[PDB]
Amino acid sequence: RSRAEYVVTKLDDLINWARRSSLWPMTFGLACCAVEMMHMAAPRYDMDRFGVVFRASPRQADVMIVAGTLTNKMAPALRKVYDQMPEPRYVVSMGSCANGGGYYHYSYSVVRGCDRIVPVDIYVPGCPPTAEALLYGILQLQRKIKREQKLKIWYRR
Amino acid sequence: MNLYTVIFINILLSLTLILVAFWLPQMNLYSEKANPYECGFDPTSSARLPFSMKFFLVAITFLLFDLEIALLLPLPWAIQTIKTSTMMIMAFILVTILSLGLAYEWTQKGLEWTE
Amino acid sequence: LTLDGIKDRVLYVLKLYDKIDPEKLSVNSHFMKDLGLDSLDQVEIIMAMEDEFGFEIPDIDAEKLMCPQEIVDYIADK
Amino acid sequence: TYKYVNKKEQESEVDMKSATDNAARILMWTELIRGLGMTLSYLFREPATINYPFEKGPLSPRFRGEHALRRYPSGEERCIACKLCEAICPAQAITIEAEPRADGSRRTTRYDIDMTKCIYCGFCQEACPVDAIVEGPNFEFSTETHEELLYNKEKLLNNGDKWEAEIAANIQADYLYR
Amino acid sequence: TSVKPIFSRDLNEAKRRVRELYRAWYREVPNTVHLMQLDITVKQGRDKVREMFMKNAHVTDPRVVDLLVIKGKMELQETIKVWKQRTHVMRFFHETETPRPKDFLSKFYMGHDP
Ligand SMILES: CCCCCCCCCCCCO[C@@H]1O[C@H](CO)[C@@H](O[C@H]2O[C@H](CO)[C@@H](O)[C@H](O)[C@H]2O)[C@H](O)[C@H]1O
Ligand SMILES: CCCCCCCCCCCCO[C@@H]1O[C@H](CO)[C@@H](O[C@H]2O[C@H](CO)[C@@H](O)[C@H](O)[C@H]2O)[C@H](O)[C@H]1O
Ligand code: SF4
Ligand code: SF4
Ligand code: SF4
Repeated sequence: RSRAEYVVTKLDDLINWARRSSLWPMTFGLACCAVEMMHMAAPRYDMDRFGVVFRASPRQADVMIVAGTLTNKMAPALRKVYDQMPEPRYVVSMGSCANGGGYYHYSYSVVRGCDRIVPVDIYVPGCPPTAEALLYGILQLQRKIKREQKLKIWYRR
Repeated sequence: MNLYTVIFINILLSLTLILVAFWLPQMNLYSEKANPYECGFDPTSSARLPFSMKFFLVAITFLLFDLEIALLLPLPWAIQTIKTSTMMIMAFILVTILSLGLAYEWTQKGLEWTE
Repeated sequence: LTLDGIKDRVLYVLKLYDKIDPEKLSVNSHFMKDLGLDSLDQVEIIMAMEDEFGFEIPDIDAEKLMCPQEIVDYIADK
Repeated sequence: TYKYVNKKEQESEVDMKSATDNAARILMWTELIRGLGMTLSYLFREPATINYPFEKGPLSPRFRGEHALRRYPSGEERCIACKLCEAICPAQAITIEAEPRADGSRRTTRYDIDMTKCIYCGFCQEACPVDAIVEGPNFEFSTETHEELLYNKEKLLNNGDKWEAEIAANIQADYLYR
Repeated sequence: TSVKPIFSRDLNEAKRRVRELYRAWYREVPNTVHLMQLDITVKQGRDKVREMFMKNAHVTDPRVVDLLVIKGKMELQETIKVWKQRTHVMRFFHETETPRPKDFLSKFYMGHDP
């Protein structure tokens, strides 16, 4: 390694830290799992103290939290709003329905896991996961973002 | 010169932030990303079609009321006149007729938005 | 009402219609028997006439215009 | 019995006093000031936020979390492949195969739980006649892939070996209610 | 063989409704291709309409024809209103589906299904 590689590595940390520290999820919730998402924003857990702020516009969002069941009728709309998030963007699959169809896995009308529609960064189990379990998954996304090495990889190309 | 200098710096700072914001980030342009937003479904028409204005009468009343205040903004210089009684009557009459105009439009339901 | 001028336009439409072999098309060539079309082909042809002559041909009228000639008589009788 | 929520229409005459009180309320925004008082009073209240993950939300011994497969105190597996949990599972999240073990024991060769089908209902642990399958207390097991949530028997037995000390103590606290 | 009609008393009256619906679908294709920005020609859209109508050309019962037209009018309505999305309209073309071969030998090689 070299001082040019050291500088690149410290810059990766800085840009990674900025995206860790200001994760703005879309105002986007599908079913009962969204109720526990409200409880993560509520005072006991206060997601906003970690820097997590809902914004309704996909253009102003970084994270999609798929919080509930994804039906076939809903699937194109979810794909649309994912595509309209500017990058870098992340997806958190929350709950059994989003994770793999859950209680409705065998239904004619249900997508068996949102990871058939969008890429998923974190899978949060539970039906619903508790507000705390969701918060744990959000903090696992932050640590994943902490591991991104995009500038180091650019330098070595 | 100073006012020109600072406003140019203000323009200069704003344009630099725009250039940074457009040339620093990684891009990934594709059609679905750049299509107009409408809550996940496609728009059914252009946003350029007529959009009805229900307060159009208040809007053109505002044009006249904005020239009324233009007639009022010399008042700080006008109160320096020797002809205090004349100035006072002119200002009182001007404000009163504007009030009567507003009162008439109010009672004609001109401030109610159209349905 | 411009009886022969109409006929010029009608046969123009049928030539554009690909399913009709352009040589076999004659003013008295029945669509089903001669040209060997089918019911929905005829519906598209009358819709094409509706475009050129700029007026609505009801289902009851259009069901009869079974070769190029009757189209001409129908149009003139507008 | 019923009550009116908005029938206060005993229309009365107005004194100067009440008309002025009404006038002051409109012109000086008094009820809007009471709203600011309420939000001000919260400003000086201690917030209800806990310092997660150094602090945690309270839970109870009944909490339904990540599944595990338990043992007897000897180390022998409790599960005897009866398939009652599989039959009752409202999500068909459980898949079981069994055969006679080398020592003739009735034991499973497959015990899978699709954690992305499961609804964490606890019906399996009610149905188990031998307290073999339980939902443990763990709720912090989010993964980075879908495949990591398709638990097989080895995973479920490792969860049992990982969490038995807490699982045993939670069962001791609740089993008399069961 | 005595049944209540729905709308049409005979297959001839039902054929009249079929032709009306076909005209409505035929006129709609260019507006739909334009408004939904579909990556297909207008000719390709009208050929698909034709193929969908001929999928039912064998039906003789006037009541079944009545219900096929009723459903065809509904599908037209959700297309004109743009309730259907592009994904929905493009579903008619099966553009990611490898069609099942029709000969005996190809099916014999693939698997056990007839
Ligand atoms: C006198 C004339 C001189 C010669 C002129 C040659 C001009 C050729 C310009 C080539 C395009 C460069 O312009 C840039 O291209 C990149 C990748 O190529 C694309 O940029 C973006 O979109 C594509 C979409 O898949 C991604 O692959 C790419 O990584 C991303 O950065 C955009 O299209 C544009 O940002
Ligand atoms: C239809 C529209 C109706 C609205 C318009 C009504 C306008 C009528 C205004 C009546 C008030 C005039 O008020 C009048 O003010 C002037 C000064 O300004 C006073 O004038 C007094 O002071 C001035 C100095 O300013 C002295 O020079 C003067 O000798 C003395 O009379 C008058 O004593 C008073 O009568
Ligand atoms: S996973 Fe459970 S809680 Fe979440 S949406 Fe599905 S049924 Fe509701
Ligand atoms: S908790 Fe309920 S859904 Fe999950 S495995 Fe047990 S019985 Fe099945
Ligand atoms: S876990 Fe319990 S209920 Fe399920 S097969 Fe084993 S013994 Fe039977």
